[PDB]
Amino acid sequence: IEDGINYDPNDPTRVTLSLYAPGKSFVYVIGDFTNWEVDPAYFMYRDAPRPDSVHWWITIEGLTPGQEYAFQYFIDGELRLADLFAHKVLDPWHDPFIPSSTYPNLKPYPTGKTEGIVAVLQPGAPQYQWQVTDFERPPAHELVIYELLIRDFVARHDYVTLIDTLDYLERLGVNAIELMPVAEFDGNISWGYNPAFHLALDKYYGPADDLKRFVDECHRRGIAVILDVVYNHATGNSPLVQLYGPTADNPFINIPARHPFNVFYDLNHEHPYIQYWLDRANRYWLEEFRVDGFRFALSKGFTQKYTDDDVGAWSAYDASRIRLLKRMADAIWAVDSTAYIILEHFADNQEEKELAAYGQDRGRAGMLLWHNLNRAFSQSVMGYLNDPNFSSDLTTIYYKNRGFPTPNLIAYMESHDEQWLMYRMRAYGARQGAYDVRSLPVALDRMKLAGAFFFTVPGPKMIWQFGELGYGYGERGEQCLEGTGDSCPSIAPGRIDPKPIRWDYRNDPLRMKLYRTWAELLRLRREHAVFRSPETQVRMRLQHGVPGRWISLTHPELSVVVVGNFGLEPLVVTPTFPQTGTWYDYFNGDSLVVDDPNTGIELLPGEFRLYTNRYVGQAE
Ligand SMILES: OC[C@H]1O[C@H](O[C@H]2[C@H](O)[C@@H](O)[C@@H](OC[C@H]3O[C@H](O[C@H]4[C@H](O)[C@@H](O)[C@H](O)O[C@@H]4CO)[C@H](O)[C@@H](O)[C@@H]3O[C@H]3O[C@H](CO)[C@@H](O)[C@H](O)[C@H]3O)O[C@@H]2CO)[C@H](O)[C@@H](O)[C@@H]1O
Ligand SMILES: OC[C@H]1O[C@H](O[C@H]2[C@H](O)[C@@H](O)[C@@H](O[C@H]3[C@H](O)[C@@H](O)[C@@H](O)O[C@@H]3CO)O[C@@H]2CO)[C@H](O)[C@@H](O)[C@@H]1O
Ligand SMILES: [Ca+2]
Ligand SMILES: [Mn+2]
Repeated sequence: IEDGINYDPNDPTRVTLSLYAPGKSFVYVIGDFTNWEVDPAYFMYRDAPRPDSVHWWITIEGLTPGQEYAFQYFIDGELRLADLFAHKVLDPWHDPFIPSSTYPNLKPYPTGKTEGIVAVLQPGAPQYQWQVTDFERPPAHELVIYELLIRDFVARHDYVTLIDTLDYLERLGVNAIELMPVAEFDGNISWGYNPAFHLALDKYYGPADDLKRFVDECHRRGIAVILDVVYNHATGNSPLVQLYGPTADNPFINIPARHPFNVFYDLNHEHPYIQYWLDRANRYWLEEFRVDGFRFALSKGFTQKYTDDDVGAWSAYDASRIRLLKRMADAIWAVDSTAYIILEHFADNQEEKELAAYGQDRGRAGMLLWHNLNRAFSQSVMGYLNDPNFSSDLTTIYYKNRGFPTPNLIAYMESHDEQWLMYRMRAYGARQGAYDVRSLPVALDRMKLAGAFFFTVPGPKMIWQFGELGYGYGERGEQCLEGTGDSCPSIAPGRIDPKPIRWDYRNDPLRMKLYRTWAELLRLRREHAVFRSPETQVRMRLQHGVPGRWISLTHPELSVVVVGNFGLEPLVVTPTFPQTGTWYDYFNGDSLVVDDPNTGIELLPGEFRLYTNRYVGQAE
């Protein structure tokens, strides 16, 4: 028996319920099967081998196979608690706003019979029949991740509609989709970082069997699914907060929070029960939904070290935090030894290297770390390469330039937390004579240039929905993310508010040229190990204040030189080619004779070229 809702795989008429709650006096289960009455038949047993090891349990018999039943734990005659480990809840405040087209035949809340969120159990639930048997998840260091917010990716905000986008995403060339948080969050409209029931699937994105269908369809196409998951904190509607209240006596939480950038109730990751709950949650999402791994939101928050409001002190090497993340990783990898462990960390490099290295001596991939290059790419595509406050240096895109021995950094130009590059170019872009980065066609060309200096570099990569169509700025500047330092127009939505959905951008040939350029770069990357391999030898000229930029890659199967003009006027850019001879322009189909490794190439502002040391075809 574990805490939560324990089905009997051989008896669909019963369930065993178990709650961890030291310090309580008595518990009744109330629910549909008690007619929401307090009944002595539903008085829970107290199992208390030690005062800090108290579990309340009962076996409920005589249920109808396949029927849903709402229930709560009614504790001490004063607290009505939905199970911490519920996989579905009914929310009386927000469920009325979920269309039947989003969640067909949604069980009505027991209005007037109880109050607060209720848990749902369903013995003998019909089982989704998984179709894909032989899916091989991409190597962790080869991930090309599409970060997706279901709320703002499709107007219907649901799993069944996501399935209809997979031809578009597969053609773009990503090999993983990262869903922003799908676990039950307060309300319906959210980015998802207000989790209430961390093992329940939020019903506003549709039923669980539709997420299973989505994962199965991704797997059919060779695409992994990563879940963004939020374990730093819990809202006031979490049973971790409600069981003892937001009080000094609640051992699960920290008030005040132990570190900066906390929201809601900071959790105590040193508490053995929080470790149990975390492990249960990671195991559940892997086992039930067959997802390929997790992006751990605010993993730097997994510590009891007190740094108050000191971000520098928080980001410093924290041995306690490293222990807790290795402990969590051991439990994940005991469930599934190749599950992705992705940290949204932003700790000092000493700590990040140690987390990346963990398990590699035992055949594990190590942990992957978010690597934010939004500001450096922003400066680079805006055409401001000499700002003393905002570096344009892209050198650290390659893992060895960040001091890492292995490709465990997920670089991104964009994430849901960062400004759109297209906003920055259209809002602030540089100009010289006739060349204006604020002009939409010029800005789209600079995103092609940015892609050529991003998708070509070994190690995993992430892109944020619709960057490939030039999302940002929009009609008048409304496509602007608040809270990045930029003063968004008055017409922009709030940072966390719904953003415009613009699939009509597929009908703009200029925006589709950007999509097709990124798709062609990702096809090159898929087809040629040079772009992906930890054995690739990399040289680069991506420094701050250098407009004439280049990357060289050498590998046994292919050598590559990427050249780009991040300036505002025509420029001769002189890469060091790794070998003399004839090189082949992949996009333009022409040749380049290199008889001096230092060969100058005149480029228009915003232009890139990609050369290979042998003919490998042409962009379509
Ligand atoms: O209540 C009405 C509002 O509800 C919704 O808003 C939600 C929001 O969608 C949800 O994410 C959550 O916001 C918390 C913070 O989320 C983000 O930060 C996370 C990062 O994006 C993520 O990458 C990282 O891993 O984790 C971060 C959280 O630790 C935003 O960047 C923050 O701005 C959000 O904070 C805001 O809310 C908090 C707490 O309420 C507030 O203290 C903070 O100062 C704010 O800055 O919770 C929100 C509800 O509170 C809906 O989306 C809104 O449109 C609606 O008005
Ligand atoms: O005024 C001359 C000024 O030009 C250049 O500065 C540019 C910045 O480099 C660039 O980031 C952008 O600044 C915006 C920030 O990105 C944004 O986050 C917010 O802070 O608003 C800024 C615009 O006000 O654009 C400016 C040019 O306007 C150059 O690099 C500077 O050295 C120089 O002083
Ligand atoms: Ca919800
Ligand atoms: Mn924390």
